[PDB]
Amino acid sequence: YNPEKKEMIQEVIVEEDLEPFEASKETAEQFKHQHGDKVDIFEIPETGEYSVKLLKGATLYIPKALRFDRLVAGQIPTGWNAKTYGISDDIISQVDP
Amino acid sequence: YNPEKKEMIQEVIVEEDLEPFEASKETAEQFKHQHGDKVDIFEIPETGEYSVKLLKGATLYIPKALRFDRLVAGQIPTGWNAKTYGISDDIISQVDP
Amino acid sequence: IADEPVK
Amino acid sequence: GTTPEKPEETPLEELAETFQDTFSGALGKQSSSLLSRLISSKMPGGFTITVARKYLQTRWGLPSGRQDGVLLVALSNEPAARLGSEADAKAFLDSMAQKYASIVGVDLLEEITKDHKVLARQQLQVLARYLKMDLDNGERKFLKEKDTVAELQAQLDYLNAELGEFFVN
Amino acid sequence: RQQLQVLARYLKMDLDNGERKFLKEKDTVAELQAQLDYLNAELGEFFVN
Repeated sequence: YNPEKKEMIQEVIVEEDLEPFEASKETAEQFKHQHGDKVDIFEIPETGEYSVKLLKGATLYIPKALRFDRLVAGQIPTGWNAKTYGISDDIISQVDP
Repeated sequence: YNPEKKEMIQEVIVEEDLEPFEASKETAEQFKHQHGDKVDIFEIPETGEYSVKLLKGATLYIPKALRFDRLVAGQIPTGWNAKTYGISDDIISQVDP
Repeated sequence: IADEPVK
Repeated sequence: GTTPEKPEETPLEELAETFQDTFSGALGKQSSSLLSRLISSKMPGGFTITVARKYLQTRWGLPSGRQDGVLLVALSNEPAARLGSEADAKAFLDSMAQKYASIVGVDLLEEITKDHKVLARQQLQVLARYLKMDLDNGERKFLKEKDTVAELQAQLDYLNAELGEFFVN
Repeated sequence: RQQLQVLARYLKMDLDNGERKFLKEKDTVAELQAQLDYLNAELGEFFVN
């Protein structure tokens, strides 16, 4: 988390056909399910995988950044580690901080 | 919410330069802040607004759909309305369902 | 190389 | 596909025994989803499961089912971030095929035209664009008929299931 | 315009590099111009000149 460079996506409509990209069959189908008239997916007969071409009219999410005002917090001392108090790695993973 | 067509975005890397799109100055700057080397933004001298060109290497979020297993819930009868129990529109807005 | 299936 | 009777108790070497009887070279449904997910989020821009096999075969000489082992070993060692260089992705596939090498026990110009043809293909596209002509419409319509065919073919199949050859014929 | 772009692509030539470099110098200029402005603010015309 960087207050100075805060990640967010914006919605945009693609104004002209994107260039096709390779994708799995399962994945290409998830796209077509979403976009319908606004995407073409076709099997590449040799590999078994599909090409995904977003047509004009489709919806795209293009990441952008935001500068935020709150730059300071009262944080647990740097290097604190539930591991050193003796907590098992399995718990560390499984659990929320 | 449609269990049959559940909305999600996937991350993809743009393999070749996207075609430029128009954007506000504030907005184009939020993009450049995010992408840096991987986006070009330039002022269109006549309008005051900027063109945003995503270069190859950039990150994109492309929406897709997922079919989900849970199709049935016990829902408040269709047409229920806090308005008819007598709740002010201001509260309706302001508050969580 | 001699093509093996997955075990 | 085949669930043994005590999956939760029958030990792993003893489950691999039971599963080996009925399976052969099948990368499986759940594993095929996991490898294309590993290729999508962790491999650098453009590096397909397609490209990753043509590298495993060109530079490390691996056939169909042997590169299936190298992808499964890379799935257990999946990067916690997307690799940056295509050379970083190449170096990753290298060490993954040598961890497969000692787990299986085995040790280890047209491209100029390719750059030009790309160019022409694009000159085509942009031209088609100008022409407002849909190059893919054939395959659209085709795929739709192909569907309605297995559909009809289906009902016919059933009617034959019920009435039999002699009756239908 | 598109026939241009795709051609440039093939040629691997950056059409926008001029404006990049230009915009960067334009920055370093208001930057220097700034310090100079200040030094003049402090010392005055007569002294600086």
